[PDB]
Amino acid sequence: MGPGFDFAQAIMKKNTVIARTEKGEFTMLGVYDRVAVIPTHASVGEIIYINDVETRVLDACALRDLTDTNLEITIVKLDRNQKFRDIRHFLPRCEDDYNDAVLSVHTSKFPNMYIPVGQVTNYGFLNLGGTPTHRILMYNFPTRAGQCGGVVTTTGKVIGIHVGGNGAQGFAAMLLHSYFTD
Ligand SMILES: COC(=O)[C@@H]1CC[C@H](C)N1C(C)=O
Repeated sequence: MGPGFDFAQAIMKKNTVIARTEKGEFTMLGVYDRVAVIPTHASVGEIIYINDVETRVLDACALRDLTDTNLEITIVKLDRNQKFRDIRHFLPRCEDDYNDAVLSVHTSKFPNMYIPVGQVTNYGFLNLGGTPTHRILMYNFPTRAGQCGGVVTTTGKVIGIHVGGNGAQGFAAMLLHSYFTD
């Protein structure tokens, strides 16, 4: 409907796949080469389905900060025959607050879904399903089951992936440029 949705759509059309694990179907953001991200609660194994195709996982790393606190981001390298468009230049370098964000989801349950979530707070610490978690972003939208792995963007930045909610607020794990230096 406007330039926020324009940037979100451009990321969804080229940089997402549908990932299926034993824990469900997730929006999965491709970042560069064969490297993608997914919420750590997806429990990625040796094999994952990518757009309903059996795919070997070459590497998977559940990120934690230097205090050994969960960040809820798993970086996956996929044995896929095709690279993602490199979007690392759209990742923030530092923890920050944002205005006017969009959460975008693409699964069998929610195809081509875009939600204007508004203001995003650097929330920091969250007890996420009983797990102490750092670098959480918060937005005042009642997100539901099905949206995990959804991409959070502003105009010109990819800032996080949706990892949970409490019925009134939604929560995303930050994406930082320093996670994807090669
Ligand atoms: C992921 O967005 C893109 O590919 C570029 C980045 C700059 C501009 C917003 N844009 C659009 C809407 O085509």
